[PDB]
Amino acid sequence: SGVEGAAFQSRLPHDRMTSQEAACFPDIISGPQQTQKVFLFIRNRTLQLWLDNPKIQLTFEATLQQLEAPYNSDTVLVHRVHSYLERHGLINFGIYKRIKPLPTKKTGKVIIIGSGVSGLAAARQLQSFGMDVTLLEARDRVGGRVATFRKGNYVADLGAMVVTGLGGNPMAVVSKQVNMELAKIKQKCPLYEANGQAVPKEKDEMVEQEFNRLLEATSYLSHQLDFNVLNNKPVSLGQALEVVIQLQEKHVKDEQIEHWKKIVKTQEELKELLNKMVNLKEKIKELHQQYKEDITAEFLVKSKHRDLTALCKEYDELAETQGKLEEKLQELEANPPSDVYLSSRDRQILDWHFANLEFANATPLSTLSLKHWDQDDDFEFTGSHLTVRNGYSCVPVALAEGLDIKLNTAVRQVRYTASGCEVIAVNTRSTSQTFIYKCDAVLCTLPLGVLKQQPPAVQFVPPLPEWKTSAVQRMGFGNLNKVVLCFDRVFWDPSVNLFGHVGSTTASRGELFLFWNLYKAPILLALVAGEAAGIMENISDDVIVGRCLAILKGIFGSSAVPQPKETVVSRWRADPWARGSYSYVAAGSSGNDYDLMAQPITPPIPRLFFAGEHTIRNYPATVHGALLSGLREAGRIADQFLG
Ligand SMILES: Cc1cc2c(cc1C)N(C(=O)CCc1ccccc1)c1c([nH]c(=O)[nH]c1=O)N2C[C@H](O)[C@H](O)[C@H](O)COP(=O)(O)OP(=O)(O)OC[C@H]1O[C@@H](n2cnc3c(N)ncnc32)[C@H](O)[C@@H]1O
Repeated sequence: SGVEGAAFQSRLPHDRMTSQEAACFPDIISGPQQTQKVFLFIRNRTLQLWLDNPKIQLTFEATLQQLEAPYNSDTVLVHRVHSYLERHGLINFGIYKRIKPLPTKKTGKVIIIGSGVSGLAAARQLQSFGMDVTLLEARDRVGGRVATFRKGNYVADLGAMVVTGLGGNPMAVVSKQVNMELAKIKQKCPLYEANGQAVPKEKDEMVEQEFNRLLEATSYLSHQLDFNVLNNKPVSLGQALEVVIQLQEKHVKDEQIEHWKKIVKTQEELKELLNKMVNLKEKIKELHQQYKEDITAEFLVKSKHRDLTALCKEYDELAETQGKLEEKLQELEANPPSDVYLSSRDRQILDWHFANLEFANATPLSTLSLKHWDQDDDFEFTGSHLTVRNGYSCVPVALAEGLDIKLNTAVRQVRYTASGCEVIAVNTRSTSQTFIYKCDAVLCTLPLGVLKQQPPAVQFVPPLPEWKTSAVQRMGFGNLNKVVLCFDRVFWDPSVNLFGHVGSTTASRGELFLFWNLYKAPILLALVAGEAAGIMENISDDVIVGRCLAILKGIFGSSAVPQPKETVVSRWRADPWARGSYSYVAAGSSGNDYDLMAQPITPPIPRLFFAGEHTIRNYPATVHGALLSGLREAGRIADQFLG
């Protein structure tokens, strides 16, 4: 399944047209189904050609010469399919050699705000489509939230660092195009408690199994018993979790109660049984006395005998039904149900898994929408997640080649009228001087964190619509930070990619909870997640580094941990050009706000467009999602301005 593999790798069903294709090829969708079969094959075959060699441009001509008969005969259809794929960035995207050099005459002028992956991806597209495009970047570097520290042989990422599984991922293509070195993340992640001692394989697996059950339970509560609203306020994932933990504690307590009752019932039956046995002894003594007096005794002894014995066929008979209790009893007081749901240490290890989830969503669990936090799960790529061994910055740096990028240029105002656009920016090195860039269309790739900023960092004239600003306000924008520790010696386990540090309280579970071993040089990355991420931004590098060394010394022993030669600490929330790490579906929002974010603002025809990780519903908060959003908008614009 080569052509089949291609559809897959492009995130398309290999045997049916998508709604997009139906819209663009209405004559094929509503027409002979035999012609649809041909369409799909032409489409899957062109994707294959491009994906097999993403380093070179795939022209309309070269596609025609490589299709086999009878397909290479339908010149018009092939062209219609090739243009559609190219326009929408499914082929000829990223960085590749042009065999058809760009035309000197550039049609339409577009200003892209932001030189991060979404902006660079869109930039290159628009440029290859023959448009005039300039990017205005506030930082003194490209990449935005993809940031790599490089000094000597030290390489460490302060922004994105993980690639999520190649099958279906457009980064698979970019990876080959920029020669980026990827390494699969080894699953083994040892956990150490606050005292520095490892958590036993047993408990590790047990708590992780509870973590999974607890989550599955919230999913059931949400998508089945529709428990998504309480007191008119939407329910958060954190909220649902604590409720499910409570029910578990209640159940444990209930089985504890029932058991104690079995003990007490058995204990009463015994006490009562002992008491009548004592009375039967007192009844037997009444006989092993009296019994012995006269001459009729040959009948009086027989009598007192078959009498005194019958009271033993009674007594030791009770000692029997007595042994069946002491047995039942000792068996119960030896097999008690669980005393608690989670011990105090167990709850700490569980909190580690929760911090892990707060890392992934870049936000405290109490802020996540119980119903839509994992709204995009259905679009995951297949395969192992990888790590970028040579620094993820190699991507935006390569995507920047040949583009007109203006660094240290912070946009402060965006005016869009029914007949053109003006973007006002200021040099960040001399806020004295401003710049005024005229253009036909503005592509805003500003982070949702900047768009939420109050007072506003950039102004919109006219102001953006209420349906757009309301969406910006509902959506969540998280935070996540890393501490890069650069040493001259490796004192950790070189075979382990990651290891965890379990925190002492629920509140600080996200403080330096996960360490990463990813690079050539002796470097360790420590994560700060959930509630701890924003707070820690207020502590200086030195103090924060200190706390890392302490954790580290508690695990490998002091004297094993030397002082770092170099350290880098991110503070994404404080970063004016970001205002956080990435979006998350907040409670009260949903995947529809990601769609609304993508909507262009048009006063008589579309003028203001949007891209960036917060504008792609099926791939939010990711580097690839940022890439696709870029390709998406370059398409939407070329359609408006070039047709
Ligand atoms: C900050 C951050 C972000 C991410 C991560 C860690 C951290 C600490 N990574 C993760 O830890 C994992 C995430 C993850 C998520 C999902 C699955 C698996 C993992 C991570 C991860 N994503 C991913 O796929 N794998 C990852 O490994 N993210 C998120 C991505 O970094 C992010 O979604 C993506 O880079 C966003 O790109 P955009 O183009 O949408 O935004 P940005 O790069 O910020 O571009 C905006 C530009 O605008 C510029 N700018 C601003 N204000 C102005 C102005 N006024 N004028 C002119 N220019 C301006 C600003 O400086 C930027 O250059």
